[PDB]
Amino acid sequence: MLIPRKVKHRKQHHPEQRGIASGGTSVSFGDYGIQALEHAYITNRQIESARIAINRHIKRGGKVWINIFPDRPLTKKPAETRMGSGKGSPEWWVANVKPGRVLFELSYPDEKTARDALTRAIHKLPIKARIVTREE
Amino acid sequence: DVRPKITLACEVCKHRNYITKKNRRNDPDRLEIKKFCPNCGTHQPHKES
Amino acid sequence: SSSRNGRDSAAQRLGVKRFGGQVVKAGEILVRQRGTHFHPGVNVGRGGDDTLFALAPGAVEFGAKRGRKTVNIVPVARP
Amino acid sequence: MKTGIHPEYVDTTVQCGCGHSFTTRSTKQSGTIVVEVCSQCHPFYTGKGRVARFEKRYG
Amino acid sequence: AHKPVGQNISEVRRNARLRRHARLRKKVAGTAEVPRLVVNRSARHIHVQLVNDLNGTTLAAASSIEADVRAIDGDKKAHSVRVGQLIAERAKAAGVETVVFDRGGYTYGGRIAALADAAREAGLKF
Amino acid sequence: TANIPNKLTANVRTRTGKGASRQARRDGKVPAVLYGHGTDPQHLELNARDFAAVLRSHGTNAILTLDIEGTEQLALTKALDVHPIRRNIQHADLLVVQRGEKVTVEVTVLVEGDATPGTLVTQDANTIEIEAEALSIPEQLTVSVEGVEAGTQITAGQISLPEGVNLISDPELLVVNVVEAPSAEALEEEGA
RNA sequence: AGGUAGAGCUACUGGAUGGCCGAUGGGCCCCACAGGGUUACUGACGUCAGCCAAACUCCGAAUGCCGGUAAGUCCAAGAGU
RNA sequence: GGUUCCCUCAACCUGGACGGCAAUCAGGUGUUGAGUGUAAGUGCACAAGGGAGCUUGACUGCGAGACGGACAUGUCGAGCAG
RNA sequence: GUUACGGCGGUCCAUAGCGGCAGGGAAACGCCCGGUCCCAUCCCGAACCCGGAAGCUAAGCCUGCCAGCGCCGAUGAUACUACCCAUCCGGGUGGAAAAGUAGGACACCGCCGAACAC
Ligand SMILES: [Zn+2]
Repeated sequence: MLIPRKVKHRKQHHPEQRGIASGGTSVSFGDYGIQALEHAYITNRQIESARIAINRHIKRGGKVWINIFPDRPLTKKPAETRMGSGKGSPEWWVANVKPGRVLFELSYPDEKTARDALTRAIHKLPIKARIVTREE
Repeated sequence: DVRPKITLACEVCKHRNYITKKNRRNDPDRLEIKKFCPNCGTHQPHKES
Repeated sequence: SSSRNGRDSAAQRLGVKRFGGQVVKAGEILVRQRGTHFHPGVNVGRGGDDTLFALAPGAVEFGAKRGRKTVNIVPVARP
Repeated sequence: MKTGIHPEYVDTTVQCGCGHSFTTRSTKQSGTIVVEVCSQCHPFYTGKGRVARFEKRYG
Repeated sequence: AHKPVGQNISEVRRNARLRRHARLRKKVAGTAEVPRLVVNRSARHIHVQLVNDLNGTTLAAASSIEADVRAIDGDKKAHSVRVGQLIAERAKAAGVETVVFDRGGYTYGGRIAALADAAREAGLKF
Repeated sequence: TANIPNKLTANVRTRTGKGASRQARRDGKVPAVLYGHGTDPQHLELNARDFAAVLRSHGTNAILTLDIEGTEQLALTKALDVHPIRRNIQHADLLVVQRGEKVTVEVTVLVEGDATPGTLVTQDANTIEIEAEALSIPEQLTVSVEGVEAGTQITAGQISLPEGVNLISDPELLVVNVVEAPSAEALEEEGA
């Protein structure tokens, strides 16, 4: 699972979920990609579950790129306690995704398997998404 | 007290004019310094008490 | 469990007291600041804690001199 | 050049066993000194009692 | 070909003097009532000016380039005294009574001090 | 390469802003700007469906011929503003050109051919810069990967260019990278 | 006069994806030491492309606030001090 | 601490007995990435940073005009005389 | 009045900087010669200071041309936003960026002084 080596500040405010993506909205490395259509926090566990779904489908050949990193932490206070007395300890790492952002990428010789492999991964993410190509 | 309070008295009229602090480990001796004395009306040598 | 935070200090009310165009007397405080974000100009002096005060009556004017922000006092003319 | 801090400096004279002589200034108080090898004497520059005993007892 | 590697001594000397002349000017400045006396010293001559910094204009000026100063039979210090007296004549003619000495970024003493002391007894007070 | 310029009708806008541009797009139009060596920009409007037809077939760097209320002008497409989501054309920068003039243009490179079966072809640089005549810009550039073996770098200096076309970008751009096809064990260690 | 919204990063402090070149290292052979390559290898610095931040900023609004000025309301706001 | 005068770092490259990544020497690039007694912030290369000579204003009587403020507190200050 | 000339200053202090090529020594600005005298080195006449004029424009400085690196930078469009419509989408009036593009740019101005001329 993707985890940053270190962060200056361990307890942070929630990332804002307004607006569309400014950068990262085009496919740069591979030939096919997955473009988001909704706001969400993509946890580092849904990325691992979504890039193993691509690996199983294409088997041997091809390359996969992950363009988003789970940097920003979210806290969770101990169970069954009243409100107050501090802020909870961090538990999971998320990535702030806005509509238009391209999440994954793939290079594979044939198209039918490539579009099927990327569909297997949209079903693991908590948002709607679509498959985009390098062409205009 | 490392830095105790000390009082500087004029040599001539012996009036106590000023009070300050000095480190008694760095400066084990009585501080000697020239300061203005209102009674004498001029700058006179002052010494710690 | 508890929190080890919870301290703070009183707000020091810094900022600019007289803005551009205001007519001031002599010795009147213009800017309260920590460093020299603004530098003294003509007829303006710097206090002990980097306060800027007027050295002569006039109207405040902000300028720049070699990339340095300065505060100047211009002598409004008698009727 | 400060006055009372530098070592006392003397015009000297250098003599070598080959007859080559100099005239330089050094810190030697005598004003002269003898050297057993100089620029002209040394084989490395020119390219050319223990060893005297080899030719003495044996020859 | 040829290509110099470092900085000449003249280049180092020039920037170092202007470095320590702008440090001087953070205090002294010229006014119409109290103009600034600026001195430029070289290995051959010495120049003075009387500058009003509000307008950036020169009030009076004297120099050793003049033929009268060249007639002096003394050494360089003798030329400074002549120049120092010629600036008190022209400044007081223009209506100037008090000045401030801008030593130009040179050490005060020798040719600079001889010029100042010659202009002090000649009428200019500073 | 000689390209017959595409004729497009342009109207000079009466009102500009963000309220007038949104209304223009609601009527199947696109705002445009015509600057260049004329040195006085013209604010135009273009048909949305006719502009998209020209870009679809003749590429992004299409040469145009605008009829600005009875005056003929030769123009070149310089830039486009495309919505990330709705995938529109929100704007278009147009540069005036004349025949016999050299312009700097980015054209696309295509990878055709099948290499050794145990290799994966990865294209690093999508486009490269050239310097061609105003009416002689190639629509696309092609490279061939046929029998290319193992790890080779196909560089931007080895692209075959037509006559009158000069490479502008440095000749050390890695355009196409052919490498050994990753195995199943090499897939599971990439991105963990 | 700011430094938020936005945006930007070879403009600083940190996070961080994929290429290219490659000192350092596991080493193997250079018979032992110095002695060059060798390797699905470990890869600093650099460089090409795409990114992120309340306690990042080369930048940077709209409003709000301070002052001047010309009017408006003016048998009233039933104002301000 | 006061004043007067002078100076420019950190990092990297190259050459040097012990000596190496790093001690002291030398040449070059280097505009602030070093440093500022002590946290952080605003500043400081014009230096507020580095070095040296003299010295006690780390004063006496005062203080126009202001900042901030429930009140009591708190803060800045040109200038006059000894 | 002219000048490939010397100083003192400016400008919302790089449109002025870095780098490259080619040129100048009339007076000045410099390197340069020397340490007897005022003065100086935490050692060193290298630097500060003084007394000079054998040599040279090789450097500093000055002049002309280059858009490679830095720097400035529109119009239009977008992000954002005050107020107002809008029953969970969104829109109207006003303001309006950052980035990018066309381009600009190898500074401009003021006061003294020199040599030549009048
Ligand atoms: Zn007394």
